[PDB]
Amino acid sequence: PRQRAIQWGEDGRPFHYLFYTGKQSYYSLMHDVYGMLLNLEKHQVIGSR
Amino acid sequence: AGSRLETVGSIFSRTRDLVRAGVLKEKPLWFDVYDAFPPLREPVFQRPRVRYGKAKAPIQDIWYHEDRIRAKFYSVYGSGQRAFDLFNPNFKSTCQRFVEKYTELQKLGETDEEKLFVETGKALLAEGVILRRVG
Amino acid sequence: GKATDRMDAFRKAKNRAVHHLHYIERYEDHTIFHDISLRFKRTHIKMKKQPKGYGLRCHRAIITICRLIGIKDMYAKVSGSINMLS
Amino acid sequence: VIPKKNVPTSKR
Amino acid sequence: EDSTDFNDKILNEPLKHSDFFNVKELFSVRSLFDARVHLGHKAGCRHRFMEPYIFGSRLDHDIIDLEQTATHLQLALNFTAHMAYRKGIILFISRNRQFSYLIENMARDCGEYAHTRYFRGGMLTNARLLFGPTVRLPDLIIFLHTLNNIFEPHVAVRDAAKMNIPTVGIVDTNCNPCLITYPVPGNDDSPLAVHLYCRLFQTAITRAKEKRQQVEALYRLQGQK
Amino acid sequence: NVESFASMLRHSPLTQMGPAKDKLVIGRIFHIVENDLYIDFGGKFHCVCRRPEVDGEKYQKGTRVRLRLLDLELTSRFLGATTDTTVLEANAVLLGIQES
Amino acid sequence: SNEDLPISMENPYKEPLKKCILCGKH
Ligand code: FES
Ligand SMILES: [Mg+2]
Repeated sequence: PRQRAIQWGEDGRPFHYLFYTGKQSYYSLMHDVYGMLLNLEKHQVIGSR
Repeated sequence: AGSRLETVGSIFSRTRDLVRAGVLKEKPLWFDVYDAFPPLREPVFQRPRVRYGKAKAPIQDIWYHEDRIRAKFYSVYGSGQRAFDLFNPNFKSTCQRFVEKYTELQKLGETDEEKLFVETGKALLAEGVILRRVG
Repeated sequence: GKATDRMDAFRKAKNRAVHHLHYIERYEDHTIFHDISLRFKRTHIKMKKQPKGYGLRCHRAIITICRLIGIKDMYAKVSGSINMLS
Repeated sequence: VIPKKNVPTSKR
Repeated sequence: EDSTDFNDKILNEPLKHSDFFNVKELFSVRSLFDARVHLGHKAGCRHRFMEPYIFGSRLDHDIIDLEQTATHLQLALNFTAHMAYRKGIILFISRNRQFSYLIENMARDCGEYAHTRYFRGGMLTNARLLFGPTVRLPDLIIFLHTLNNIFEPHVAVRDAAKMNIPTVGIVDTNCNPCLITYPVPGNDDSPLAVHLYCRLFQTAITRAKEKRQQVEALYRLQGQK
Repeated sequence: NVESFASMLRHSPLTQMGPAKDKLVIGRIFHIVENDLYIDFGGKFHCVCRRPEVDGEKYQKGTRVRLRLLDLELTSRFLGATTDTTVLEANAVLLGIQES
Repeated sequence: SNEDLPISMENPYKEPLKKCILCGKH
């Protein structure tokens, strides 16, 4: 099975700024999607599931 | 083995004491910074209580002498049809322009209130200001 | 400590207790600094500062706790509800 | 002597 | 032999100066006033423990005394800078969803951490189970909003005190500052106020990290020769 | 000769305005959700106004508008509550667009 | 001391109390 690698270095500092949420991968994705929706505003089926 | 009794003293006192007792082998990274530059109030838990009987909060209402002039101006002439621009830190409304003229004439020695108010309206009309009385 | 088995309750209580340690000030490392009289719920505890050699003349549980703190000389009287947790 | 805890047995 | 000199020239030297990072140059009572930091909630929402910090009520709207905010902000920024200098883990916490994106970006930009999401029970008090026995917890928690979305204190305020982590917190007139180590009375709602706070902490943290590298680099160059 | 906070507060437009009820103010649209316009007008809290039926497309992010203020903060204490409930928004009526 | 400090006084903007349609009438 896929194992997530160690999330902090020898000094103990986590690599990801969203580590302490416990869901850094999920919330980093929501952060990226929310950021894209913002940039659009500033600028402005059958075969897929 | 830091103590989790957050309602007993403060993080500084609990940390300082366990360091003396030898329970904590090393001081935390923040302890020396807190000691050198402590807060104004030591962060000690307190239970908030409702006031009873004749106890009142010590907060006072903020009032100024010019508020009396502003209250009368809004009663007599209403709010100006000009729109407030609260983003401009130096914005002056018709009421503030009225208040400043009212203050100038008061410093010229006039002391009557009803007379000092009518002369102010005339001065602004001479300057081209629109003062539509509400009634 | 709570558990179905007694040995598990012992483990939980004692391991948790070290995370909720108080520091108790002692006069000359043997007694309290002043007489302490307080009520906790319905349990009244009156404690008296004592000189060296007086020993622990207190409720047996207070004796046990005082040896863990390091108090050697104190008088205490418990009145009202005698509840171990209170 | 409370029997000492043994986490290793059920370790994944 | 060489460690005592290291810790003395690098870790103990900044602690002998009242403003080692010059954080007083970052703000002024005027800069705070333009950001609307003095604006508090209505008197009916006032928390009793905030009365000492309230200048007064202007037509039933509480006004925060910026003279006190200025002194409290100096202490909080100074503390925050010293902790960043010492390479502490700084965690920003706020549940105000209007500013979640802004705060998460500010944390990433300064090289720190943000928790703007739902706070799950035990992130701090049960971290070893959730993250692992070797997990390092934050050395400083900065609250830009100390209340959760039901207008109660964020659970992390209580749990930060339980874990003996110092807290910096913006405390509005409806907040409880008793357990916040370095409270800063100020408006937490206005976008101009919140943006200002993020700039000040971001700048304080970034400056302290650059200062740490300058001192270390100099201490090494001089050590060889 | 550093200006004091008491001086800033006395001479601020928000202090000079007095009561906010029935006061015309200029706002700026900073966020839009469907036909909900979030308008900042210099106070602590923004107001939320529905897009007007006439010239609805003229109301965009950054568009400056005219408002008639009702309350700077909507708050009320309800039966059994120890503190006032606040919705964290101002009450205002959107009149139209401000033009030069 | 300082001229810009607030002064103690009664609310100048206070609205007159509302009256019933029969207030003052027999
Ligand atoms: S309000 Fe009814 S008699 Fe005055
Ligand atoms: Mg607030």
